[PDB]
Amino acid sequence: ADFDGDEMNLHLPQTEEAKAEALVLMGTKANLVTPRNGEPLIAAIQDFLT
Amino acid sequence: RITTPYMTKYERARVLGTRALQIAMCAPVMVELEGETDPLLIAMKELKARKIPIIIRRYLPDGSYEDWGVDELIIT
Amino acid sequence: MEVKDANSALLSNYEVFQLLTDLKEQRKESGKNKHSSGQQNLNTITYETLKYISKTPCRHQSPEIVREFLTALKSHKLTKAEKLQLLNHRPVTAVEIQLMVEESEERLTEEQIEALLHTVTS
Amino acid sequence: QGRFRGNLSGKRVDFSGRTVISPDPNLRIDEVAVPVHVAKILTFPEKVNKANINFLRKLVQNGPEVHPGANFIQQRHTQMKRFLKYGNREKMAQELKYG
Amino acid sequence: LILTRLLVPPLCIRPSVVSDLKSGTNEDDLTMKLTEIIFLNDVIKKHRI
Amino acid sequence: GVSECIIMGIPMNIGTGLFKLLHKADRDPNPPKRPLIFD
Amino acid sequence: FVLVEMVDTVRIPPWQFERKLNDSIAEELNKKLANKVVYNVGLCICLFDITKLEDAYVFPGDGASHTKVHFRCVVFHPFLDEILIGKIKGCSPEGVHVSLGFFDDILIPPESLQQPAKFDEAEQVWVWEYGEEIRFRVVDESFVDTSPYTLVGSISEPGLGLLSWW
Amino acid sequence: KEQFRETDVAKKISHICFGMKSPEEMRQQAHIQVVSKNLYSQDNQHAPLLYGVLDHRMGTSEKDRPCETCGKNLADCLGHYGYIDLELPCFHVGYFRA
Amino acid sequence: TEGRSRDGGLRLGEMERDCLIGYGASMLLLERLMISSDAFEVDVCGQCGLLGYSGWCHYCKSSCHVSSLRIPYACKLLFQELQSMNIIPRLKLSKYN
Amino acid sequence: RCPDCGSTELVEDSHYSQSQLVCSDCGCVVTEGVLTTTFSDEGNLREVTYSRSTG
Amino acid sequence: LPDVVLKPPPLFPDTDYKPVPLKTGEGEEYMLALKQELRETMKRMPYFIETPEERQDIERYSKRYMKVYKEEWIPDWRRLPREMMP
RNA sequence: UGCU
Ligand SMILES: *[C@@]1(O)[C@@H](COP(=O)(O)OP(=O)(O)OP(=O)(O)O)O[C@@H](n2cnc3c(=O)[nH]c(N)nc32)[C@@H]1O
Ligand SMILES: [Mg+2]
Ligand SMILES: [Zn+2]
Ligand SMILES: [Zn+2]
Ligand SMILES: [Zn+2]
Repeated sequence: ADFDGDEMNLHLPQTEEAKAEALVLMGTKANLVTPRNGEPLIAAIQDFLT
Repeated sequence: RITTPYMTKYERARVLGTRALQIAMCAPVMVELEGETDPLLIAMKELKARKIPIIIRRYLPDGSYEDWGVDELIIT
Repeated sequence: MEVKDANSALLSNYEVFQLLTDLKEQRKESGKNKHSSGQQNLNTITYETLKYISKTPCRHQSPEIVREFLTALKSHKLTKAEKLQLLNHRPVTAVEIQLMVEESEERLTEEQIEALLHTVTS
Repeated sequence: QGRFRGNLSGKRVDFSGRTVISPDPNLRIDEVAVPVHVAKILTFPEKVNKANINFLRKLVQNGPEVHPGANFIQQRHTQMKRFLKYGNREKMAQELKYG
Repeated sequence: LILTRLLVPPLCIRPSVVSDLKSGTNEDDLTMKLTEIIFLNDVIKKHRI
Repeated sequence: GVSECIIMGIPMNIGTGLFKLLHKADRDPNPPKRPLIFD
Repeated sequence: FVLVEMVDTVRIPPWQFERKLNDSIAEELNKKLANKVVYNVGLCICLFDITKLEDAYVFPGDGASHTKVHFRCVVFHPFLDEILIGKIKGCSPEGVHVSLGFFDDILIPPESLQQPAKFDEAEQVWVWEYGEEIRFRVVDESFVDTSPYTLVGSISEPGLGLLSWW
Repeated sequence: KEQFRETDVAKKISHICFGMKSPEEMRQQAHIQVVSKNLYSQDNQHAPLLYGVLDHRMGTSEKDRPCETCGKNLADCLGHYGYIDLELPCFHVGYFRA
Repeated sequence: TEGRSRDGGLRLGEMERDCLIGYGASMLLLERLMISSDAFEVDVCGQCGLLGYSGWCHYCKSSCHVSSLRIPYACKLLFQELQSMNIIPRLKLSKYN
Repeated sequence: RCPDCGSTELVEDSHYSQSQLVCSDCGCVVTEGVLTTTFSDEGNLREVTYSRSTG
Repeated sequence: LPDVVLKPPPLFPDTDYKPVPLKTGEGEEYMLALKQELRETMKRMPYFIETPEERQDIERYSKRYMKVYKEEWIPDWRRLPREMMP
């Protein structure tokens, strides 16, 4: 994303099992790296590196 | 006894979801929650305390099965 | 919900009486309000079957007496249905074995009836 | 837009929204901000238990108007939903049974 | 493999919208195709007779 | 297959659905059987 | 009375985990098979015992505990020749309405075999003189659901003499 | 007194067996025969004709007019098929190569 | 529906399904694509494998082998369209155990 | 009438793009959800007049 | 143009042609009688194997009286392969 | 037709 008018979708699960699976498997803290090569994608960005 | 002793993230998620669903359906609590109104938080506390009464039944592709307890497995 | 065998093994009225008494005592010891309210037909059927068995002479029976009666009848080459009916009825008169009991022809012999009466009364 | 591709593999669902994004560094990486307007519309079905009974009672007492609250209640015996905007919310909260 | 009977589906597959604003309704193509098939069958029967 | 699982609306065999879970309930396998007196 | 083997998949809700599994299974089986007639089996009275009870699964759906339990239950099913003792719970012109003691009002004895003085004039008259005995003859069962009872049986009363009561 | 019948079973589909139906099986599956080519009646209500296309005995497509086969609304009606006989057989374009 | 003016919901397209499959959240994918979108309960006859109504199979004129089953409404529509196309899907049900 | 209280105060109130006929006394939801068409569905339904459909 | 039909055609449409009556004669009568005799006598033939009854209720003294007895033909095991011996 |  680039914060220039992007419309993003937000979904709310309707089941406790689905909620737990989303929190565990799709957790942000657990998906800090990509499976392609293991490089971290969630890191510093512009206005933070500088 | 031949599979990995570590408990995978998929097993963690499934056990937590099942326990949260059971608790939301008025299941007994074995950790004495302290003002936790979230069934998922209660399930996570029970997992950390190693008191979830669930046994994973791992099936091999050929057809064999093996039982592994939550307290017996290793968590991260 | 399929059944494997509807005629697995026949049982006398004493076993049913004992099972009903055990169920009744367990119910009165561990009664649950919601479980009872969900299905009240269980209580009615158990109570009425117990009352019927109490009306019958099935009382004053024990497994030792049942085994003794079975061993006594084993020497009379009588069939399982006949001995089951005799144990369930406890006939005190001779006519109940002469006419009411089936397969009377060639089986009475007019001498074994006294032994049958003595065994069923003892 | 066929049955296999437009109705089976990819299909539309409810309890979801679409909104523009804006930056906010004051929130954690695992946290996301949701507006009150979308929050009041997107609801979650929570089962009444021995743990969150008081929280659900307070939410029902608040009602659909105040942000912390609920919109509908489905009884355990009958599946007839009840709208909190009408009726005595205090009575509905006082008559919350488990399940 | 050779068909002698056609299975007309239920109305759930053939949605019909009653457009009260005009003297007509919105019907799917399957309904029109089945109507044409029935008309052709009737015409064939008439020609045979 | 995953595609037909999704189409039919059943949990796919891959992911968390590869294994099954059991309940650690207080029980007693093969409970004592009531002896038969007549047989 | 006879034992019947059955295999049932009993579902126990999560709020019954504090109870013993075997006791809960027995209670559920009793509640499910109380005063119900199984086709080609007979009317089940109650549960006798439980023989085999395998592992307890939990499905990803309802989330309850489903157990496949093998058990034996008592059912009332005569062997086409059993002798019973019932009570006359009414009488009809075509045949008397006898019923076993508080058990079931389904016994319909046909009056076509007694001595040739058989008739019912609707005044509850049993039979003209020269605890009622019954001899089962055949069984019969039928279905109930046939659109978007089931046990009557045949009863016989031959010339038993009945020195106690005519 | 009461017969034992199971209320609901946790049935899970095992596999789908594809196949074909003979004209007799099609007739058995169908409920009515559609022979009228018209859709609605001559009256100003424009009600659907009987034994014709858009008949309510083969399901429902309106929230006001329920199904005639089963007394349920649109949300609960699953729909019913119908059979239309052809004077002369025709090749099935799907099975023409077969 | 599709558009927001007609009160339309978001679409979990093929890419979203692929992402969910890669994550392995089977229960989440099920709840999204079956429970919360097109959940429905149909009646299937265990004898002929056809779809019934109100617990009744008009094909066999019986109701003993008919049982309820959860199925997406889109899948039911696909089955009906295939049956119309003479491609009859015969569903052989079995216990979940 | 309301299935719970029997009242006839049934009002059609749409709650956040959700048509719902609900009782005004106890709030019991009588009916909810309406089946519309969608635009591509609307486009693919062809306009046929009564002059042809009626007969 | 063809007219529209309100009701479907009859399930059994009438026909103005009727089947020709059967041939009469002593030969046809004798053939009919012989076919009936064959139908009556072939069911009791040992080759007519019936469904083996199972699930007996109980055993009784009248079992020997009600026991069905019928002679059984002995197949030629020389001509028949060995895979059919009991 | 517009949007990233
Ligand atoms: C635009 O000039 C034309 C071109 O549209 P097409 O892409 O040729 O329409 P289509 O081929 O039929 O696309 P599809 O198969 O996906 O439906 O048409 C007008 N126009 C097309 N599409 C839109 C649209 O989505 N929104 C608006 N406002 N106009 C559209 C344009 O004039
Ligand atoms: Mg951008
Ligand atoms: Zn219908
Ligand atoms: Zn069928
Ligand atoms: Zn009301």
